[PDB]
Amino acid sequence: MKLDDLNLFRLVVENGSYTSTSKKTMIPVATITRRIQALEDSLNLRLLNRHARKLTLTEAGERFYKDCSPLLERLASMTEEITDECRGASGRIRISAPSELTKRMMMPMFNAFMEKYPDIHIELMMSNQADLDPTEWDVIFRVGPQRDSSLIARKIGEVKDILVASPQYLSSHPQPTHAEELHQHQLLKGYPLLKWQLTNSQGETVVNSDRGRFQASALNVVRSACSEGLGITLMPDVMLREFLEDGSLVQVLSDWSSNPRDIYMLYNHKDHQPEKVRLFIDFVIGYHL
Amino acid sequence: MKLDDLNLFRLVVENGSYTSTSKKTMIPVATITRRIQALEDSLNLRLLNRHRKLTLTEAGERFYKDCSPLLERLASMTEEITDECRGASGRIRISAPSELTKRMMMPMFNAFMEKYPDIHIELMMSNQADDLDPTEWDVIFRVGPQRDSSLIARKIGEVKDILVASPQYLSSHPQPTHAEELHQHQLLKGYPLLKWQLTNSQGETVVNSDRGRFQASALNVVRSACSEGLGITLMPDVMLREFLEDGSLVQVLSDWSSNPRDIYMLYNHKDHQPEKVRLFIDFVIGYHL
Amino acid sequence: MKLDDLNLFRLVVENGSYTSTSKKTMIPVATITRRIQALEDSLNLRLLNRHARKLTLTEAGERFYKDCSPLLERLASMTEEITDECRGASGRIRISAPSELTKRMMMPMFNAFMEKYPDIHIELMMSNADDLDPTEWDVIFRVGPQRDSSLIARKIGEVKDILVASPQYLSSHPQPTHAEELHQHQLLKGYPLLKWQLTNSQGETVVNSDRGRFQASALNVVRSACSEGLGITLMPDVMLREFLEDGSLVQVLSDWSSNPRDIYMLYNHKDHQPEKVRLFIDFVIGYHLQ
Amino acid sequence: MKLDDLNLFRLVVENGSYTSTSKKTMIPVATITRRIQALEDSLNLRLLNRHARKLTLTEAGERFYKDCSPLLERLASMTEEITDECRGASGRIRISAPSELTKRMMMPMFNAFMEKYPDIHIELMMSNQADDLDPTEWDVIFRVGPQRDSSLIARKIGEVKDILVASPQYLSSHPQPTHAEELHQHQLLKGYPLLKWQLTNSQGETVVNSDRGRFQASALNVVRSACSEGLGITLMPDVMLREFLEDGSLVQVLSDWSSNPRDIYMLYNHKDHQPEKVRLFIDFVIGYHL
Repeated sequence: MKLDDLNLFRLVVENGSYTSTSKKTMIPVATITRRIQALEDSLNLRLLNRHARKLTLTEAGERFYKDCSPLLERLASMTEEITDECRGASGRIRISAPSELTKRMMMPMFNAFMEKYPDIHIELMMSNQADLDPTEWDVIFRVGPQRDSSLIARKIGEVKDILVASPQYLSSHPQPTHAEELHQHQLLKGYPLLKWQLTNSQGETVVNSDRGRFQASALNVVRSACSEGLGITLMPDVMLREFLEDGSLVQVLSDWSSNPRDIYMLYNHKDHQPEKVRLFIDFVIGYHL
Repeated sequence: MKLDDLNLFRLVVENGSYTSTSKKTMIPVATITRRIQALEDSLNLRLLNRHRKLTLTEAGERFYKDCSPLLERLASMTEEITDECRGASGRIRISAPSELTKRMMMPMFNAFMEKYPDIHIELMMSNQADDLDPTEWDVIFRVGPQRDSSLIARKIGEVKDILVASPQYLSSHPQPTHAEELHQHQLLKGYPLLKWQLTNSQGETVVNSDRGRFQASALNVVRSACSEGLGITLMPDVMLREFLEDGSLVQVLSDWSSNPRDIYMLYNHKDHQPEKVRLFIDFVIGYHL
Repeated sequence: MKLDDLNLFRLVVENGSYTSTSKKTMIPVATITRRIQALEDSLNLRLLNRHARKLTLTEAGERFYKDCSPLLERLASMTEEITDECRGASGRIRISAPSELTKRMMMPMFNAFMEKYPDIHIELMMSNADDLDPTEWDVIFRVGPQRDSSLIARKIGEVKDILVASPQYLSSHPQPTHAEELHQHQLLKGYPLLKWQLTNSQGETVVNSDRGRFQASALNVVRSACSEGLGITLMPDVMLREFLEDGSLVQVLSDWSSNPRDIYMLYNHKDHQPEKVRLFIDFVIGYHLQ
Repeated sequence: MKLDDLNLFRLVVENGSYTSTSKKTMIPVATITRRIQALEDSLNLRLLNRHARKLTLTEAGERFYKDCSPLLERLASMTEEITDECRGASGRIRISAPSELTKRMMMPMFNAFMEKYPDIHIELMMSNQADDLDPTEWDVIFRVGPQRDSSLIARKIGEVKDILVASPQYLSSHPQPTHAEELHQHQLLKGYPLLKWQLTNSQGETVVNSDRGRFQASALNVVRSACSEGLGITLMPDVMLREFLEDGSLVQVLSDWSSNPRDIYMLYNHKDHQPEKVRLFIDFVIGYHL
């Protein structure tokens, strides 16, 4: 009344806010705003209290969400169950990937898939660590060690993290020969490489947990700070090729190795996988890197 | 999905055809066509043959088998909730100032409840909010503004704080002429009236900050102490009506006034307000004092 | 600095709100805002984050509280136990009491005390559960058990709760002849008497947890509603006495009885204890009430 | 309280007289006399014989000084110690900035700041939803669009124009759109927050595109790469595009159709009530402007 406005209302409640819902459903905030307002205007009832930060349900809001959500869910669930069996070389694949590395590793592959399959659309959702329920997703990309899960997992690669510094910084601060000396250096750390675990040739492991001169939630900005000679950082070698090439960044502590992090493609057990998802999985497999 | 289109597909299967369904729903046949077509588009699946007796495809039979029952419960369920939620009967949550309510609000509340025996009231009282979160209340009564929300604010009354004492106290204690002489008297003070800021006829403003012989977190007990001739207090005019009229308490320093305090009513626009709350709001508005 | 401003800052933090601190310190929210602002202006540092109704502590705030709080506490405790021994029998007694029954029951006694001991002043706070720092109070009155704590406890009375309604109401609603029939009546309930537990002489107990036609956080406004013939309520007999007297309210199901609620006086053990506090305790123990 | 009068009392004892205390603290002799008496009146006790003409403490006086003065002393040393650390030009600061724009628009500045101040460390967090964050967790907040109002001081540091781009290769097989309305016939690549496209021409006509793109992402970056791969048209900040137009990997289309420009704000509490640590950052940004 309308059912889809009511179902959009359900989504808003589960994601906590309009912006959060927009990011997860890929629906513009302006459209969510409008449809929720239309619903309230049809009911003559305010379902949500909007004053930030927290969105809260009115008495009517609680009543609708409590009673109607279960059925709405079973409906969306039952529909998917049918569309998953039917067809087809068309549709939209919903993908979750780690915020970092997707740009330089995944996108080339994703772009290639959309070229081979112009009728298959992609909704890419990137969240760092993501911690998220697998069932709201067609395919999941994770980095590093995992645990059941029990989803179908396949190693599609691995990333090697190395320590680097600009020559400008190194001329000022003589480079360390032991990982323990890092405490005497300006360190630059970006998520999720905040806790450095390094092992050398003698089987000696040192763990650096310093907060660093510069700590960021993403690695690109840290990489930048490093180029400007603000200290030493730990970064995926794949992000360093260009700078190692031109020598603006140089590797340090080469005897000290950080354990390579495996790249995984995860997906749900179905026995009935939609053609769109089957096509995607097999494409990623045959793809290199 | 849309769900409303899936629901339309249901009514169509029930009624027997577009025209049949168009007559019962007043939905233009061409509309039903467009919307059923957009549904088959989203699914990339043909649900029924639009070519003359309408027949459901294997996918059509599937969708109607599983979804129709849920669509139906949901349809009646949403009907029931709205009927109750915007109905006149039901419980109402109200916040009012403690200590001033019994004398001012209760007659208004009692009258309301008598007029509307099916509307029930839950009344929380506080001297401290102000602070409390509005999303938990249908209507809020407070002293002074605001501060500051989207809540519609209506000034429905005012209180005038006056100084009183018993004939007995004034027998052994010479009545004060100037408010500065309050320093030589036994003062009875109660929250929220602790800092006495008194202005007289000539514009002279004196402030009494003395802790006072007796201090309570509520005025009503400070009132009894005053009747026992224990000293002078500052209290709302309405709480003193009878005692002033029976002689128990006599007013002093009548020319020394504090700033009047307005009583406001707070609520969200009646537009999207349940009939329960609308009736209470209007009743209060149509009420004297 | 001022040091009193700092101490107030501490008091605010420990309560975790401006409003809360206002009713607890007998200082208006406005004066509190003024002084906290003064403190931050003299420091040129922001201690609290206010705009957010949560009221958080900033880096500087966290630091000032952590390091100065212990000294402030010891200081306030020290100047207390110095003016305790050197002074007397004058001074102020901080008293905690229930909002429910104080006015009707304690005030006559409290008034009599202040009349007998003019130089002894009283700071009285009615409790909603603080809950509940004993060392902040000179004397504490509560209703019911137990708690129990390390406090010294004297039972000084009790209250019996009865069911009443106006003749007007009973005229159109014949009084109930069994506790169970309350489910069929308009009920008016006030804190802390929302859950009615009634017992007859035959051992039978019935519990009424109905939300009620009218539910309030205090009993006085409920009494008012009951007088307008709005229904049946459960209330301390001491608050109903003169209304039973004039027949404006009438008891029903005296057949059934609610558990009497004990009234206690609680105080921290100390020797020799401040003279002002001995006088009060002694006065109460020998005082005639219900 | 008043702790400050008690503290003044302490000073007097240590100085030996009102006048030597006035000379020390610059507080007028009449003021000292008035505040000491005011203290004595709140205690109803005498601490001093000011007429003695030679410092003489009462029994209460000796008691208060001996037990309290040491506490006051540590309190003064401590508040001075703490305000000294908050006025230090070092320490860590928490900064929040926009997901996509920080790298392009603000990192050069942050880098420059850290070079200038090696003892000030930066904790940087990027997010898409500037309204969903708690301002009390951050020293400085950079965000797109005006602040969901708070007590923060706001400062516009820049802005971004969102333009439409495609790769030359995409245009090889897809003739360029000459009207924003023709976008429905093209492949669109969209990324939050730019999902609903609202475009206005030089005549004030506004067209809105809410189509679901063949590719949609939670961030604009990966959208750019898809555009470079020739997968369609996208709407993106010019600051994220300029260098790709310049290297020839992208071209602008429908340039006469402008999108509502978005301002970059810098939010902070109050430069005065801020620890030197954070004030140096705010002033650095303000004058930078290089």
